[PDB]
Amino acid sequence: SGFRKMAFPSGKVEGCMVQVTCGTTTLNGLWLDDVVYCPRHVICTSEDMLNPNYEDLLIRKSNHNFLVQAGNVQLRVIGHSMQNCVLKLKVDTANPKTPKYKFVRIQPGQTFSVLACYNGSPSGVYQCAMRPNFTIKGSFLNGSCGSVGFNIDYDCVSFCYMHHMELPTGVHAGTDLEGNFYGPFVDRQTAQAAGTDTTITVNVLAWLYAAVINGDRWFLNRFTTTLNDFNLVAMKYNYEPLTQDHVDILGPLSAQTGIAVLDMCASLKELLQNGMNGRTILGSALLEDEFTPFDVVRQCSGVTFQ
Amino acid sequence: SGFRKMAFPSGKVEGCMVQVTCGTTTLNGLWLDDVVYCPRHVICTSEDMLNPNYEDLLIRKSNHNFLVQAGNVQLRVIGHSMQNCVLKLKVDTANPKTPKYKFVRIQPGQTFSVLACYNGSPSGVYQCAMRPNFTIKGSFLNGSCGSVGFNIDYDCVSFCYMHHMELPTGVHAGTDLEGNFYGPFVDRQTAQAAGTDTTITVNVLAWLYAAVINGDRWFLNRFTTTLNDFNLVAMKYNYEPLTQDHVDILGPLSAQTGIAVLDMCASLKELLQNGMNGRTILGSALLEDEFTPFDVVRQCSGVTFQ
Ligand SMILES: *C(=N)[C@@H](NC(=O)[C@@H]1[C@@H]2[C@H](CN1C(=O)[C@@H](NC(=O)C(F)(F)F)C(C)(C)C)C2(C)C)c1cncc2cccc(F)c12
Ligand SMILES: *C(=N)[C@@H](NC(=O)[C@@H]1[C@@H]2[C@H](CN1C(=O)[C@@H](NC(=O)C(F)(F)F)C(C)(C)C)C2(C)C)c1cncc2cccc(F)c12
Repeated sequence: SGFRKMAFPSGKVEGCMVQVTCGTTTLNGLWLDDVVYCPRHVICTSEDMLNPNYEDLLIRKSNHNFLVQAGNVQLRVIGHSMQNCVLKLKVDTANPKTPKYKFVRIQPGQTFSVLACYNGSPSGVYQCAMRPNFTIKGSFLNGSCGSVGFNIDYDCVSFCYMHHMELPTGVHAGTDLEGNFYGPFVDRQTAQAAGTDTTITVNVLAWLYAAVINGDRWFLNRFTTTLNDFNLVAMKYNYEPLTQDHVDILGPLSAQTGIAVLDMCASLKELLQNGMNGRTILGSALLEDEFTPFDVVRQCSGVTFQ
Repeated sequence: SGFRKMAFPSGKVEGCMVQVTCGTTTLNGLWLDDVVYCPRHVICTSEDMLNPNYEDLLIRKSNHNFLVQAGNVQLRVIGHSMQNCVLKLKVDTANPKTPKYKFVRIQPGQTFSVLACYNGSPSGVYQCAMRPNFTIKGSFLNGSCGSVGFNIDYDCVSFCYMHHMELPTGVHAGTDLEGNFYGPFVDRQTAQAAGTDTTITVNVLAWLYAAVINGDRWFLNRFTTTLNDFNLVAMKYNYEPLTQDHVDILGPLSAQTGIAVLDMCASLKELLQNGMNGRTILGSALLEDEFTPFDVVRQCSGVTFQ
């Protein structure tokens, strides 16, 4: 038992991180087979970064303008192209550590692991959720651009995020690995800002089930509620609506604990209306919404990855 | 910016995990050079686990009683011995993925990364602290014994923990890699229980500095206090004493933020006496004590590891 913010083992991704330099800018790239993926804003100067025409900027670049460092070994760049907001740098060596992989795009409310990197060197791993407003609450400093987010399905790495920028509130924005931004953000210096967020209701319910599995039961009650009446309370507290599909997804956790989904909804309603009155749930005095039902089953049942 | 519970990249440790089977028991081992380390209780039967004499139990074992699985490859065991509460299984192949490593023992209040494993296969990575009562609040299921905790110093893995058991409150106990238990726990089924814990004061102060660095300032005040008068309040709230050495260790964070250590102590006193009044700090409604000053500097300044 116990319940932790748990990331996937990062080894398979560590073997893919490289350093990409163009001009005076250094950031991280992802080396898979003979291609290195990195944010296209690597080619921008400080004054380019204001209002850039990336097609113009890239046509003025040459293969030799891109220095790629794979540990302490040069990679020779033999081609370059732009795909949406990422650059694809063709190199003359296929990464011998290429894992099996997929490029997937995730949904708000889904989670993933982030391998924070600097100068092509991994520094730490942590778990994030894609917020409903398409930002992530990451931990990123200067030089972290090009770090990637991913999930692992058994032996296959599903890359879902590459880091591009920090918004003024300290949250983070980036793209999928096809270079398409999550949310209404652009790789150019505007006054862009996150905009309103909501709490991920189905995840809060999953985490309440995790708590019951780990012996926290004080918030339970004999009460129940209807889905419609629950959603009336959810909207009032900036929670997003609970669908019948969410209820179905919570089925296994409901069966394991013997607590019907709509009963756990009744418990959530009371927590929203009354607060916690000095008590905690799984070491938190807040309702936690960055664990999916899958994350809870993974950790309160025990699947590995090879 | 941002602040996350961040673990070290796990790749170097993933390459060392193997599966160890003896009789009907399967657990994890750590393969370094030509030795595999695992909990000695692997050799116990269910009824052995009650009150065992490990010297007797081990003399009745043979090399061939130990099956070691390195992925999908047999390792032949060519010797076995006991060192305190761990077994050392000599094998006929040195692990080609052995990183540079050290066996270190950590202090209560220090942090480390845990690579949770099952059947020799890594499943997730997360960050823990050694509690003052020598337990860790981990996330571990059946089969997780032999999973290890570690820190990374630059390119060198300092192994500090191997998992042995879950206590009745759901917290976890284990040994250093010399097989010496952290705390007053034994690898045999008694009624042993965690016993009283305290909050790690210097870590709470470090995390308050992290919050200031990330723009949370509402808890600051013009107030100050003396170390002696602070420690009077700390003891009343089950916080452990703050020493002059802790104050010195917080020096860099104090200089970076311009907030004197004893001023931040005054802020902590008020938070302990008044609570937070509906507000949060770095996404928490509790005072967090599992980040060390080093963890804060690492994440709010940005060191990598190669
Ligand atoms: C990546 N290493 C770095 N981010 C960028 O280089 C990124 C690119 C231009 C500036 N920028 C960026 O994040 C801006 N933010 C904005 O322009 C925004 F508010 F989002 F609109 C700041 C430098 C002011 C943070 C692009 C294309 C926008 C990066 C990544 N992660 C965290 C960082 C923290 C601090 C400084 C950085 F440069 C950071
Ligand atoms: C490791 N895979 C497993 N733990 C053990 O096998 C461990 C060894 C005997 C029983 N045991 C153990 O953790 C007991 N706990 C106790 O005896 C205690 F309360 F600590 F005194 C329980 C099986 C009742 C949990 C030894 C030498 C004590 C293990 C590891 N981590 C989590 C687990 C959760 C559930 C079941 C396990 F077997 C767990």
